[PDB]
Amino acid sequence: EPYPDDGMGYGDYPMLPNRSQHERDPWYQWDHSELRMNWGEPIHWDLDMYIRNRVDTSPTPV
Amino acid sequence: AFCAPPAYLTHQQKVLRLYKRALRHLESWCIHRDKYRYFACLMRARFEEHKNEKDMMRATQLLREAEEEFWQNQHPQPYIFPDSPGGTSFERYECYKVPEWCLDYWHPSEKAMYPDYFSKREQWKKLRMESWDREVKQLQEETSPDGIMTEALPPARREGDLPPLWWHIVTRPRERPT
Amino acid sequence: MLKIILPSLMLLPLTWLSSPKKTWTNVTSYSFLISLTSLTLLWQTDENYKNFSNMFSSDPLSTPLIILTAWLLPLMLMASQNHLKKDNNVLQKLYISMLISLQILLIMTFSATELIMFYILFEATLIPTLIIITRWGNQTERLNAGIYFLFYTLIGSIPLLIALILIQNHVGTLNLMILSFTTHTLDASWSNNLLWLACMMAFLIKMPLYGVHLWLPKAHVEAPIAGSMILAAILLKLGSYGMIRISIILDPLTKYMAYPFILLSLWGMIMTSSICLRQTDLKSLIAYSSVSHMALVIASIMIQTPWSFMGATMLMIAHGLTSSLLFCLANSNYERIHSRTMIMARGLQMVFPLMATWWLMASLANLALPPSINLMGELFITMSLFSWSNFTIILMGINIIITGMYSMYMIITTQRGKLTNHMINLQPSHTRELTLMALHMIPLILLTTSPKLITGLTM
Amino acid sequence: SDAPPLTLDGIKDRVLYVLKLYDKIDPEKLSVNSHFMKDLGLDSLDQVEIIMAMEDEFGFEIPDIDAEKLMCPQEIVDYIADKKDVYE
Amino acid sequence: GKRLFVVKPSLYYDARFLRLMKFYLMLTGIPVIIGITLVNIFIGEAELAEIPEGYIPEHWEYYKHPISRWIARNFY
Amino acid sequence: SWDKDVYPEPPSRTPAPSPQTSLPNPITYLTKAYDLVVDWPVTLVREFIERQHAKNRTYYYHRQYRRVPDITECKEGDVLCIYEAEMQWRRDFKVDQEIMNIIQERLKACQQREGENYQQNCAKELEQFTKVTKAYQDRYLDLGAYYSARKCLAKQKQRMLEERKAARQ
Amino acid sequence: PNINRFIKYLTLFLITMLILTSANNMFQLFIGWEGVGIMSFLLIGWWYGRTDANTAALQAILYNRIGDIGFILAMVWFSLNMNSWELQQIMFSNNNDNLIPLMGLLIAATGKSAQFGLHPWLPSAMEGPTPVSALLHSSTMVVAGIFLLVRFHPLTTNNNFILTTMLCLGALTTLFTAICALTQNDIKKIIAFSTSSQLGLMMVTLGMNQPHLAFLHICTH
Amino acid sequence: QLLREHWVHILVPAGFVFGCYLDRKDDEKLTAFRNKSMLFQRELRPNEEVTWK
Amino acid sequence: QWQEDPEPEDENVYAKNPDFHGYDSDPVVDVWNMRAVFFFGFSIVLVFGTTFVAYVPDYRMQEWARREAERLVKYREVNGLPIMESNYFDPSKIQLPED
Amino acid sequence: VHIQPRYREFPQLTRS
Amino acid sequence: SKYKPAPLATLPSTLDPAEYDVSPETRRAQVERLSIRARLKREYLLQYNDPKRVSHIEDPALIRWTYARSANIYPNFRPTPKNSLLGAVAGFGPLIFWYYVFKTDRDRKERLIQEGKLDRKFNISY
Amino acid sequence: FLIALELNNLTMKLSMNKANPYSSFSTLLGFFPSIIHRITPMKSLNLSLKTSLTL
Ligand SMILES: CCCCCCCCCCCCCCCCCC(=O)OC[C@H](COP(=O)([O-])OCC[N+](C)(C)C)OC(=O)CCCCCCCCCCCCCCCCC
Ligand SMILES: CCCCCCCCCCCCCCCCCC(=O)OC[C@H](COP(=O)(O)OCCN)OC(=O)CCCCCCCCCCCCCCCCC
Ligand SMILES: CCCCCCCCCCCCCCCCCC(=O)OC[C@H](COP(=O)(O)OCCN)OC(=O)CCCCCCCCCCCCCCCCC
Ligand SMILES: CCCCCCCCCCCCCCCCCC(=O)OC[C@H](COP(=O)(O)OCCN)OC(=O)CCCCCCCCCCCCCCCCC
Repeated sequence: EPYPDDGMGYGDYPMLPNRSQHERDPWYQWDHSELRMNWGEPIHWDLDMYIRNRVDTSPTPV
Repeated sequence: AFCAPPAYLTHQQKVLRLYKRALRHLESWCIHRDKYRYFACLMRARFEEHKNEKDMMRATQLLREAEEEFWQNQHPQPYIFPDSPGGTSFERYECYKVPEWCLDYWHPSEKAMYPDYFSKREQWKKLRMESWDREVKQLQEETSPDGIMTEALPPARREGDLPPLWWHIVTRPRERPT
Repeated sequence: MLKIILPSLMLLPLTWLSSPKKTWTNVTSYSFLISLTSLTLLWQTDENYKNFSNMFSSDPLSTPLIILTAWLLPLMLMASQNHLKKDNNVLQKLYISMLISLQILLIMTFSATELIMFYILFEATLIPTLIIITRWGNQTERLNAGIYFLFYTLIGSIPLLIALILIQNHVGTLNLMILSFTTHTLDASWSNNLLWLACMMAFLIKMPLYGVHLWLPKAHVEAPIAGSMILAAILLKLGSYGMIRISIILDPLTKYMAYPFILLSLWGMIMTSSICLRQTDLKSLIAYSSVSHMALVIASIMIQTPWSFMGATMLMIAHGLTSSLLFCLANSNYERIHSRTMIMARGLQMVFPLMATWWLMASLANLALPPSINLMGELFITMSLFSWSNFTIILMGINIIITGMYSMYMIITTQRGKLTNHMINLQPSHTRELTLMALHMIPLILLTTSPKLITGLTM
Repeated sequence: SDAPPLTLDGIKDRVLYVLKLYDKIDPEKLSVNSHFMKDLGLDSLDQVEIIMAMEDEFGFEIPDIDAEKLMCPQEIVDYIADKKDVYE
Repeated sequence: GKRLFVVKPSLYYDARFLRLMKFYLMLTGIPVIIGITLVNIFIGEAELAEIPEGYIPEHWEYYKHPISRWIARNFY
Repeated sequence: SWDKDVYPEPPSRTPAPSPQTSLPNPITYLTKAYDLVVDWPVTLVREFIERQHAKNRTYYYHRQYRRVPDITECKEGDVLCIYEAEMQWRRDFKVDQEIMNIIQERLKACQQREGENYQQNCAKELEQFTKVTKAYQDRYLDLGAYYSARKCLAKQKQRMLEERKAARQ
Repeated sequence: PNINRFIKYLTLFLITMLILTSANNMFQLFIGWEGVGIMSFLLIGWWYGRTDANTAALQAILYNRIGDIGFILAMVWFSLNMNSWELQQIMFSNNNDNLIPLMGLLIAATGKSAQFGLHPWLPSAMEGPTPVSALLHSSTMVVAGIFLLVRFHPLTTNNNFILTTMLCLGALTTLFTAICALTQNDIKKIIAFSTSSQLGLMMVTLGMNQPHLAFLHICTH
Repeated sequence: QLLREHWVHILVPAGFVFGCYLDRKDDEKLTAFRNKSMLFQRELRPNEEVTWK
Repeated sequence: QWQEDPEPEDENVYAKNPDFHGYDSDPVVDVWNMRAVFFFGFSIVLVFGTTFVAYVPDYRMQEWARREAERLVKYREVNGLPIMESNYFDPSKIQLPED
Repeated sequence: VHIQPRYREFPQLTRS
Repeated sequence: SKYKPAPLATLPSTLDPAEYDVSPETRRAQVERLSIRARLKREYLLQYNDPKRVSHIEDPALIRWTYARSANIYPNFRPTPKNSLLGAVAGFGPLIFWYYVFKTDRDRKERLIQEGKLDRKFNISY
Repeated sequence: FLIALELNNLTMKLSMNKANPYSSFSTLLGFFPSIIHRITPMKSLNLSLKTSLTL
């Protein structure tokens, strides 16, 4: 699903869901272990915002 | 860790995962061992009471209600083992888990400091040389013509053969490298 | 000044007559001797200015720039030694000649006593940077980047030429000291306002000012390491020196024509620090950090406090050294992994401990660690800006916070964390590049030890 | 000094110790190759309890999918040895 | 016993660079530091004196340190 | 080497020791040991160094500049005497900077010497500092980065004109 | 493998802390301030393969940087109004309106001592090794802002608004940190919030005109 | 043959000597105010003919 | 497809020359260029030049201005003169305009 | 200094 | 007594209702996603465990991400009134805002100096 | 000391109790780390990328 054609330079880049890398399964041997991402899978537009050293979107107890 | 996740979690797997998570949060709340044993026996009794369900849509609804109750009554700080993700010792030694290919870049003097270990290292490298083509052929042969395939890998199918893609698993750094 | 210009000139026949197995050694050693000879301009035992001849002179502001250029030339050869090892001998000697031409023309540019000679040497220095970026750049965007850089700078520099010729016709000689002595006040008319803009916008493009800074990141990315050094460490400071030389004859209307450029500089260093936070290219991130630092230099030069001029001077020298060191570390990583991605190489602290140490000191100099000349420049610029207006401290604080954030984000995502174990083509270290980092970092320590050399004209 | 290293025999002895202490497993029919359902007659909840008992003894977490794969004490011991790098 | 190999990167090149850097720096500076210590122990250390009447001092004679006076006399 | 005419210091008034207790003073014991171990070899080395200095004694002089004509008697455009007056002004500016440093060191020394009585006994140092900073603000303030003898003269002329206009009424 | 590296890092932190403590002028105290902050960053991110450790070090750097902004504001104001960073000229500056530099020093002390608003960098900074936790975050670094306020206490005594907001901020942060400490499970986090609550007690004591009691509590704590 | 092999090593020192020579030529060219500055107007010593060369 | 050389792969330079110093492929030019950089970079520039800069005397007359400041303070304090006059220029030798 | 580890019993406390 | 998700606190994969009322097309979608994931993992594992490899492994996803974040923006940008207004406000409104702030402060300070009400008691290093 | 001793004995007592927002607030750090460390970096980096660089 691409970004809507609002003329912001996105184009055909997919709208990956706004989930950080913290929600990714930490018991899995990801190809990029720090990034918790595999090889060849699409990369979020805000990966540098959603890295584990940065903004977290994880579910909270309350 | 040593097994790849499937396409989806079955209902039985989800029930077991909910049971384990509920008992872990129960021990986080109870702290004391006798109290945890009492309330964990109560939780096991609840699961055994809801065990024998045949309609399975009522079972899915019961699972949804039970995990809703779990999210309402979960510990804000559940107990995490130190080596577990989110723990205290998690990824503590990744700074010491040096990959094995730097010994290829080691100086000949440093190689001469450890002669026997390095000789065993080229023995292992020669074994990898000899096994790579055979395991690539095995991977190409065992690939199904259909688009279905999982992340599982075949074993060695005859004598004198190694499992395909064995190098990164066998030669991984130790969890206590020093 | 001739005793520095002539042997640098004679470096070119040495380059073209040396053996192909001795050219790098001979030129590097003799250019180190050029820097040693250029160190004699610091013999200033009097308040008077070193006027060597009717054409060349040395100054408390011009001297550190000349010494910096003469010091960077052997470092330039060292950084250019590696990526030209598979290259033809004639093209290698041509590249060395281009760097030597940069060094010669920049010494004459900083030592010129005439603004028209300064302008001639200004885009006489523009030409070989174009040639270096366009020929020895790696990606396909080097041609576009050279076009952008050259035409921003030339559309800047043409009204400077018209303003210079008008000033020469109005006064008579355009000599720097004659202008400084018989400076006449301006009538604050529209002609004088447009003349002020004409003589300001060239150096504002070369700085670069915010809004017109777009040539710098692409030129720095698609440039080679020597082009990145020459740009980020000499050419922006050359625009700085141009504004400092030209601002003396622009009283009194600079006190209100300074207004849009100060605001542009403050908001632009905030903007570019934010871009440094959300930047995916290491060379682009260092380039935008350079844009923010030169925006601080704009703010100081335009508020025209003596403390601000000093802070601009020390920030010139400190930012040139630390930006050259940052581009060298980035280029070492680029020659390792053949990529410029910020996030691709992560755990280099493990494989390269000494290079990660150099990374750490370079970033600490970048984020203004005390008692370095970097922080002395930013702190004195802060003091002068707060004297100019008390509400500048908010923008300064936001800039410093995001500066620390992007420097530590650099360190964390390039050195710390788990190692990308798939990069098995990681050679340990070259003594050449480790020497390059050491020769970048030691003069920072020495100038921190003695900061009186780079204080500038005001004090 | 501290933290003595593990051994295959010690891991096997500790796993069989916990399984003997488990009330649903009689110690006379317990072996290292005894299956939890085929000849021990347990179920999935009992298996999860056994995994959590091993987890609480050895002070580290077996992940859920590997834990569901472990099904006899020999596989449990092999997993412990593989995870803690015990080779003798 | 039962000690195991520790996998480490090539520290040989970093150690060699540090050794060469220290060697060249000491090779040039230890004669310099020894000479500085000797000259400040023995000779120079010019003290402030009033200008005698009718005497025109040399430019280096306005400077304090012996090395500064020598450089000013020989090269400036 | 320094003189109390330009670095004034009141004479020290230390009290005589009157130890009421019978315990020995570890400070006095450690001080006597400190002299006997450290101060004697250090002063021996310094005496050897000083007699080597006396063996090779040299002299240097403090340079003095005669007064060139000031910029007020100096024609505009004639850049020779413009230059001479401007460098004389720059020299006097640097001298005034160091005078300010001297007064600031005097004020700091007064504050550290008085300690808790600095609000009363540093009245003379504070008054001298206030007078010299009023004079400095009258002569050199708000000149800008391109401060010069011409700019200083213009500021002084503006201040004199303002004072003359205020003195009419 | 890096026990010598650890020992050298602790020694460098001690040097920077002694510089910060014994410095006479604000530039030298500022050298000590950021040297302590940077060595805190390195010692928190000692286990540099840990993402949580790197994150905690980065946010410790962030809060210390906001404190640095407050310090820079105070330093610049004192340079412009008293021509020096020397504490003697500050003592002579005791007799005017010092609201802006006292606000800057208050912000700096809040950032360094982890009061309310800028608190959680300390319990995040617990991520590093225990001797780092003790020496850095328990005894020496956390009392640096309190120490700065003790240094500038003659200025502090003459401003009643500053004293009231110091007292209120200290009471709020010791209450909040004790509330947080009541239910934590990690023992290091519990005694870290104990450290922050005692720092709030010192901050209350500096809200009163009792700086020497605050320094006595610094040594005691 | 050493002078033939290492003749490239004299070009930069020759340029340095030439630059010093040209600085000396400029210095003796700009002598229109020698011993004529009002700051340094002094009577010539009998053992000298110029204040600076 | 147009004729074009294949993409080269960078080789492990340390494989054939374990004492590689970063300068040139063969060992002799590499080690001599290393020695030339070390001797001309640190030895006779970063130390000799540092000594020369350190022993430049009276740099922009800080020491002379200090001595002159002490002399002027002594003069004006033993003769009771003000330390600094309010006017740099003598008011008698300035001709102000009549209006 | 080194003592025998205990599996589930009370550890042998040294006198010091 | 219900958890409310947020952009910064998302809904859990066990509290969402989408995986309790499952569908065969969602099941086969998960199957095909696992198939693509396994194919990419197999390709990466072959390239990673290849001994004849003498370099790193290039990531086309990372290359695509860098190109999309850097070079594709201006070819794929079209001016709309929304982004025109956004660019105008984000490039000017802070500038006029800080212009008015600094202009008011400097005019007030200049006026206070002109009638002398502002006192610079020891301000000599401006 | 006495209040926390009797509270610890109550935790020793064999009864589960439903958690309250006071203990949730105390255990979850007062919600200041979660709330601030999620909303301020997200707004800062979102403003940076979406406005500054891109726009
Ligand atoms: C990189 C920046 C590019 C844009 C800004 C360019 C500079 C803008 C300010 C200067 C005006 C233009 C250059 C004139 C140079 C000489 C100035 C001067 O001497 O002024 C005093 C003079 C006046 O001289 P005067 O002082 O003798 O006035 C007469 C006074 N009396 C009668 C009392 C004696 O001003 C001019 O002559 C200015 C006329 C300029 C007309 C032509 C302008 C053409 C367009 C210029 C920009 C083109 C590039 C950018 C295009 C857009 C790109 C996106
Ligand atoms: C271990 C080896 C040690 C070798 C000795 C020490 C190193 C070399 C000296 C380093 C000096 C660093 C500082 C340079 C100061 C230059 C001063 C100067 O102005 O020199 C030009 C001067 C012009 O002469 P003139 O103006 O007429 O002065 C006569 C008196 N009125 O003309 C002269 O002064 C004459 C020329 C002599 C000074 C040349 C300085 C340039 C640098 C030379 C580097 C040489 C390195 C040799 C290495 C050999 C290795 C095998
Ligand atoms: C100017 C523009 C530059 C642009 C970039 C240039 C790049 C190329 C640079 C080439 C070399 C140029 C070096 C320039 C910096 C020189 C630093 C220096 O020596 O400064 C002098 C300073 C002495 O201080 P001073 O000048 O008096 O000023 C302070 C008082 N106002 O010295 C010092 O304070 C100390 C000197 C350095 C530190 C000492 C190093 C040697 C230590 C040896 C210790 C040995 C062991 C102990 C021995 C016994 C000690 C008792
Ligand atoms: C009674 C009176 C009461 C008064 C109360 C006053 C309260 C004032 C509060 C002022 C400070 C508020 C903002 C603080 C931001 C802190 C952001 C931060 O570092 O967050 C850390 C977070 C990850 O860390 P965390 O979530 O804690 O832990 C994860 C562990 N797995 O995320 C990260 O690590 C992200 C990495 C950094 C990303 C870039 C951040 C740039 C921030 C630029 C800010 C510019 C403006 C600053 C203004 C300061 C004003 C004081």
